[PDB]
Amino acid sequence: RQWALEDFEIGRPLGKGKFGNVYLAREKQSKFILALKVLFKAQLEKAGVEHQLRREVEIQSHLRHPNILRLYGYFHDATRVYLILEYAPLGTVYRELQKLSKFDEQRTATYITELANALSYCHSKRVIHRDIKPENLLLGSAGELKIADFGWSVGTLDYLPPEMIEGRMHDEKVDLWSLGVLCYEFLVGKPPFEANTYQETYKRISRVEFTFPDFVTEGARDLISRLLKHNPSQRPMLREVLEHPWITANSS
Ligand SMILES: Cc1cc(Cn2cc(-c3c(Cl)cnc4nc(-c5cn(C)nc5C)[nH]c34)cn2)no1
Repeated sequence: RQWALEDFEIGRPLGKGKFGNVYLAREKQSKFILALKVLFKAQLEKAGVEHQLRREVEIQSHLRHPNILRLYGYFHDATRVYLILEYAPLGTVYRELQKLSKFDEQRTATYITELANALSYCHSKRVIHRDIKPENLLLGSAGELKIADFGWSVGTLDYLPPEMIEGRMHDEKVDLWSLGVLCYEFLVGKPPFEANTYQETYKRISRVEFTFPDFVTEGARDLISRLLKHNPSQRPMLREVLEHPWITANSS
């Protein structure tokens, strides 16, 4: 289908930054509510990285999973490019983590399970999302977790694996790492490697240096230690993750 800007009525801005902005949009002749991520070619030619975007569009267009934000279609005028995305009713995991300060183990273990199912789906298609962080985690009408953008899929350091930040070439286990980083943050409120400088964060991720606050339970600490280790090969498969005792005992 061929789209134009004059097919959508533009509404409330949901998010800013990254040389583009998303507005809550309702299409006119069927009243469909969707999110319209609007990037500008001027700022994108200066970035000069349509490369992964055209791929990300292709990546996300035919990805059909209930825990992945569906991308409907693309179109553009001269100066800007529109990505027509599914609308997430309940917002981001980021702001909700911001408000609750921390998640109790049930909301956390549930969030992990949904991520794994979405990743096991992406891993079934040899897709690696790389940039998994709370900012691109969204919530559906039922409040289900939904993975968002794949612009950096096939910088900001905190969720990137040791092998990835150093130069050795990734594999799909880099999401197992990111999963481990997410689980920690959900329970603590902060990333395991969060630092004050890039050069310093880089070291902590490289030496794998993190410590558990005293309120994080034993079963929790176990799963995080298995996911967040230097050697990718001995990291669990998403199967082993879902069937983790602590995951099973708290997920729903
Ligand atoms: C460029 C660029 C990236 C972003 C990040 N961003 C994504 C959203 C977003 C998307 Cl893609 C889809 N559905 C959303 N629903 C919300 C939302 C709902 N509530 C109640 N509050 C918010 C926020 N955000 C969505 C927003 N930002 N922005 O520009």
